[PDB]
Amino acid sequence: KSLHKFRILARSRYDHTTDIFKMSSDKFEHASQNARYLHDILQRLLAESKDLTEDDFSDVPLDTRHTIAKSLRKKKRDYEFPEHWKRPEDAPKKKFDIVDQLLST
Amino acid sequence: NENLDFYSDFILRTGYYLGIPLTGPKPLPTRRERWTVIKSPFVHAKSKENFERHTHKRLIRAWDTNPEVLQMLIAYITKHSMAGVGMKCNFFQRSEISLDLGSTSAVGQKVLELLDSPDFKKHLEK
Amino acid sequence: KRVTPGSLYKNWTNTTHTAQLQQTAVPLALPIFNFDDISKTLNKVVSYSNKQYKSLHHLGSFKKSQFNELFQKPVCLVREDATNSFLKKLVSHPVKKFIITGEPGVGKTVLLSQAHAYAVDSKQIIINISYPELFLNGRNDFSYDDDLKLFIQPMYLKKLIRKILKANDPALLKSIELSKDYKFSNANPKNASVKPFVTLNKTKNTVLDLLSVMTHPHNRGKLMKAIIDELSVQSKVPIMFTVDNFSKVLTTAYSAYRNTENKQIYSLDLQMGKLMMDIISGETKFANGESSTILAISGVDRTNKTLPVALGKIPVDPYVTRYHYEPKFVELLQKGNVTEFEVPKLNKQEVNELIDYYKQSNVLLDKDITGKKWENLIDEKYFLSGNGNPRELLKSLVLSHR
Amino acid sequence: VVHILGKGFKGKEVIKIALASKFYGIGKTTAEKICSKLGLYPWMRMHQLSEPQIMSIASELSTMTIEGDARAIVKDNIALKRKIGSYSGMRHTLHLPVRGQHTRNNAKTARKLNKIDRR
Amino acid sequence: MNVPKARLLKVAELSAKIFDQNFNPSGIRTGSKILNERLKGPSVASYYGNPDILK
Amino acid sequence: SNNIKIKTLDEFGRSIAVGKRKSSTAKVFVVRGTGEILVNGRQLNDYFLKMKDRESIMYPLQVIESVGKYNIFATTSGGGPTGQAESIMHAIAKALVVFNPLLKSRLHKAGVLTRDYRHVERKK
Amino acid sequence: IQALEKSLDELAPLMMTKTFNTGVAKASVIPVPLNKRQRNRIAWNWIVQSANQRVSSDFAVRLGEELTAIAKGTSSAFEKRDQIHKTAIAHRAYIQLK
Amino acid sequence: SRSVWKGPNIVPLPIREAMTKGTPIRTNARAATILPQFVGLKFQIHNGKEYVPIEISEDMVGHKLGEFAPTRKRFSYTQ
RNA sequence: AAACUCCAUAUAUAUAAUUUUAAUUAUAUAUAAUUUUAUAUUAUUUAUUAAUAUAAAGAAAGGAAUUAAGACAAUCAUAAUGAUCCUUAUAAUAUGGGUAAUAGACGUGCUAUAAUAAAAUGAUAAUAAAAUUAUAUAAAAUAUAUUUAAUUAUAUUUAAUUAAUAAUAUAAAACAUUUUAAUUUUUAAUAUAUUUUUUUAUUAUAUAUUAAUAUGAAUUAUAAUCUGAAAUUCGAUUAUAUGAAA
Ligand SMILES: Nc1ncnc2c1ncn2[C@@H]1O[C@H](COP(=O)(O)OP(=O)(O)OP(=O)(O)O)[C@@H](O)[C@H]1O
Ligand SMILES: [K+]
Ligand SMILES: [K+]
Ligand SMILES: [K+]
Ligand SMILES: [K+]
Ligand SMILES: [K+]
Ligand SMILES: [K+]
Ligand SMILES: [K+]
Ligand SMILES: [K+]
Ligand SMILES: [Mg+2]
Ligand SMILES: [Mg+2]
Ligand SMILES: [Mg+2]
Ligand SMILES: [Mg+2]
Ligand SMILES: [Mg+2]
Ligand SMILES: [Mg+2]
Ligand SMILES: [Mg+2]
Ligand SMILES: [Mg+2]
Ligand SMILES: [Mg+2]
Ligand SMILES: [Mg+2]
Ligand SMILES: [Mg+2]
Repeated sequence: KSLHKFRILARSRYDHTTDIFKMSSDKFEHASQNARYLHDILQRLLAESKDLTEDDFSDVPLDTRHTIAKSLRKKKRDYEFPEHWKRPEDAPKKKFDIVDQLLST
Repeated sequence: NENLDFYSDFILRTGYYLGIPLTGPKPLPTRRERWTVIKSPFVHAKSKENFERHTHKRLIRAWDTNPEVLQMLIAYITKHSMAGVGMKCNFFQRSEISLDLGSTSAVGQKVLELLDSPDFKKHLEK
Repeated sequence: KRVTPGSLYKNWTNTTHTAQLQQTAVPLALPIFNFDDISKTLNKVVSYSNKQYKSLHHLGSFKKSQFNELFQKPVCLVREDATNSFLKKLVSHPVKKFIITGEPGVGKTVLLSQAHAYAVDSKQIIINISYPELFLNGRNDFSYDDDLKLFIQPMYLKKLIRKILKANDPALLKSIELSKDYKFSNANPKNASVKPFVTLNKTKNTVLDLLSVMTHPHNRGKLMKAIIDELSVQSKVPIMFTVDNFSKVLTTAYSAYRNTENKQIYSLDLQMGKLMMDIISGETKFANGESSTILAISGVDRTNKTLPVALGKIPVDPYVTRYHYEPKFVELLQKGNVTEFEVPKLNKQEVNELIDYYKQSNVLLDKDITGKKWENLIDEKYFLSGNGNPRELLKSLVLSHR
Repeated sequence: VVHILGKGFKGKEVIKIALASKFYGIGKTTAEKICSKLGLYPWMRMHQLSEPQIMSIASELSTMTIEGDARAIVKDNIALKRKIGSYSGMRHTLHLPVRGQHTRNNAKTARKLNKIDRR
Repeated sequence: MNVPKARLLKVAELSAKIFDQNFNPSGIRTGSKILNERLKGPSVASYYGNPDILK
Repeated sequence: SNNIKIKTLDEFGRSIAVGKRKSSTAKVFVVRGTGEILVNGRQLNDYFLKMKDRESIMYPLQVIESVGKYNIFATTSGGGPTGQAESIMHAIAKALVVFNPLLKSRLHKAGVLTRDYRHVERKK
Repeated sequence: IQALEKSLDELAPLMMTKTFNTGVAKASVIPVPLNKRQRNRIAWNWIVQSANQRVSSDFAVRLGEELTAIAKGTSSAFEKRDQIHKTAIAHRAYIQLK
Repeated sequence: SRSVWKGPNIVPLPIREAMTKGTPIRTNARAATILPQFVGLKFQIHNGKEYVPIEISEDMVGHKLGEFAPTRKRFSYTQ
């Protein structure tokens, strides 16, 4: 239940296909400052997700519309060679070479 | 490309002795910038000279190395860098979810000052 | 005038459909379609019977863009994987609610015409909605009925009722005696000014009399509700309700009609839409257990998530906009337990049979008969048709002059 | 021929298109609302209309600002520009473009229609 | 789409709070864009080069 | 020494060849079969709407009269329908030579083994 | 297709007289032979012009009707061919033959 | 056309003196928007060369001062 | 000059732990052709030959840049040097205006004048390439125009990416269906059909008309929006209305 609430509250920052939650910040002038800022937000998001005393957002289904828009901008080569077309009996068969067989002994 | 490839080869040699597994240099797509300069005739004769600039790119990846050793690599190759080569380094640090001690804009300040000045307070009076 | 009595003035698609170009076709003697003796006609090209042709022309089973004008009368290949498989499920399945799917031009309409041919032979009353777009495009009159609380379409209903009367055997219709008394306003131009109303008493008049009632346009919606109710209460004759191009209904939730507030009218607020979905959903139950409901999609219509979700092929996505997902239609289809029958593509042996019939019909070009080996032709036409598509096969043979 | 408020229409003409074609001030969107309000189906033609329905169209058309009334509003807005002495008013008086168009070339239509008593 | 708007608004508000984002449900023009645009002065003022060159 | 190694069928009996036309590319898998073709996982009539494009793909198999003797799994990217269809045509011809190297001369004579060099030329 | 090729072979003129601006004096009208690709162009343009006089809105229908009439013997473009061949027979002596 | 939500194009002008004394307001702010207060006051509006005298009416509110001080002379040809 | 050289194309090797994925790719190096050979025919300077065709091998088919002189043109608002003239002005700054004026004429474009062609619709989303994003590119969502929704425009909010990663951006035509004035070639009411998305019959379905329509989108009214400190002279966009010439 808390995992579902976490994914709902992340909104566009969660990709269901890959299960990755990614957030970036360059608001501050130093990387250390920006790293803490992201860390603090992560703790806040986790605390809210693990506090299911008032609302768990279980009725609300996960929204993937942002991920769908991203997928339409990348070409998907999701087709593989049919397995029932494979003809393993037509593959070349290793020939017997006495020289290589004799050079190994 | 010539200095880029030579320097890339040197980085692989530096990493090996440091104990850093390295992959590459992977060639990335070359960027081409173009500019056309119309010449004095502009009569549709040989009246447009063309120019271009190619950015050659190489990616070297480091694996399974401690941060201290990785910094030694960057320091050494920086000390002995070649002319006309630029370098960007993305470091990836795996961390724990909860850490210890962690890892106001100029315009907003001036707005508050302006809204307190008499030229603005004289109107906000209710 | 520029147009003479016999001049071909329409566009190509309408000219081929309407110009009676089959008159010059050569008469061939083919076996007749009979499901009771399918063993003798399986995997063979057959013509329909004289009783079947008359009914199917009145039902709209044959459509334009089917190269029907190449042959004296429309013909069909009795297939084992499509025709025999579907008709056996229709006779055995207890629910008897099907939706025919498949890629564009695979032969979904022809399969429905073969199901109509079976029904004619098996003494059933067929109610066909060939082109549902005619009651959703806003090109005929509409009126609101207060007693039905639905928007009735008199012009369309007049045509539909005549099709149900002219396409079905009068004897079957006469057998169904009426269960209730009905009174309508008289529009018969002979006694309309003498008899204000026409009464149909129960147990005396039949559903044949009900289908011949001439009423005013405003009372024609109440005549369509009586006809359907009478056919759904009787248990003597099975009723086969069919709808071709049903994809148009699923993807056009809102008709072109607008109410008095300039708001487009929901399709289920039309009597035709409500009636169609009541039979599909199961709200209108037929007493006879051999009654069926065969729907067919068409590739000329847009596709969306409505039908795939209703058939269980994809999960429900709640955030899909209503223009690409109509949850009310999904509920109705799943309430009726509608099952999918995907029309398979033709195999190479079926292509051989069709091309052998085409050779005997003299429809093949001279480049495919002279100097070409028969086996080469079959292999080439099976490859150029997408490995079975009947429509791409015909086009490669008669509409590819390159 | 069907006559609505003097305008004559050929029988085959579609009502929603004909209304937006012969009546000043009524366009496509306005014509559709009139037909929807009167219960005329989207592609009904003029010859189908009955006399009660022809009177209903005239009634709804007479409760709108069309024909002279609409044309007077444009003529009075143009006159106001000239009365106040605005730059635009002078352009209307001089039969010149009033929307910033160049006049070194073209400007033929402005020289033909721009006037204080605009049609 | 079937998710009640009230439920989707509660998620938006809570999400905005966690991520320090401005929640403006009404849509009133607030000028927040002006407060977030980057300062281009330093780049613009260096167009002609560094003035502190040896002469 | 030379830089050419005899081409042979792979572990599954498939001949793999690549073809290019304009900006399009095609990688086809030819195996002995019954004339089944798939383009990017889709039926031929679905992917290629023009019958002339379909006839271009079939031409190499028609030259060796082996239209019903092979199954083709074609994958294509770039350019448009014509470039992809003819890139597949070129790739099938190059993949058919492994099954019978004696037919290369007939394929060359038909013109299906020649890479079409024409591409969009920036006006000069 | 066989009907189309037969109609094109019967309607197209075998030769056509062309004016050559040879010499400062008047140009010479000399009969010239036509190849098969040039013959088909002349006959096709005649067919298209005849087709576009028919009533159908669809060019395919008008073209189909025109081609059917030509395959059945009736065409007004056979007069054009006879007039191109008459001119050439008149100027037979103007040919050069070297 | 300035967006209505932004408000009028208000410029610094000496309106108090023109309302207590009746003096004309000489200005080059041709972009200025004629506010409803200006009604009745006398303005001298630059046109690039001279200052055109104009008194504001109620039908001029919303327009801009520049609209009433033409900057070009009517065209004429040496026919 | 040519050769050479580079680019393109074909091939080989190397690189990528094939999630920066396009391995059907990226970019370094190398190889290849200024193709080669047999045969018949026709010419020849007839021989160890060209033009031809025939057969065989081959992926092989296209481009780029390139010398020095001679005679002549341009102010270069695209760099100079001198002379010459201004030096409270011919130098410098600010506010506003102009460069956008309009009789005629000319060049170059855009959109049109309809049916081998225009308009709608097409969501498990037909099919590209080359570019751009720290003086940014802006996703999805929500709100309004505005209607169930979509579409289009803007606002609200500012996800990701400073990039083979994320965004601009689901390319478009194509193809399919529907519609389309002139056109009584239509539509409607009845009857009719073994053309049913349709046929036939009988009635009505206007005249006007060499002509401008449901073609065309100039001009113009009103309201709103975008950029900017500012859109009056003098910007862009949207909605309703207007609908010229052709
Ligand atoms: N069994 C068959 N025997 C003969 N011809 C057939 C058969 N099946 C299909 N055809 C032919 O294939 C073509 C397409 O058939 P049909 O119209 O039934 O396809 P469909 O899938 O319903 O098409 P759409 O997707 O356009 O609705 C027609 O020319 C039809 O005559
Ligand atoms: K109008
Ligand atoms: K101007
Ligand atoms: K001009
Ligand atoms: K890959
Ligand atoms: K200016
Ligand atoms: K057009
Ligand atoms: K694209
Ligand atoms: K302006
Ligand atoms: Mg961010
Ligand atoms: Mg989008
Ligand atoms: Mg991308
Ligand atoms: Mg069908
Ligand atoms: Mg200028
Ligand atoms: Mg796509
Ligand atoms: Mg968006
Ligand atoms: Mg698309
Ligand atoms: Mg389109
Ligand atoms: Mg005119
Ligand atoms: Mg228009």
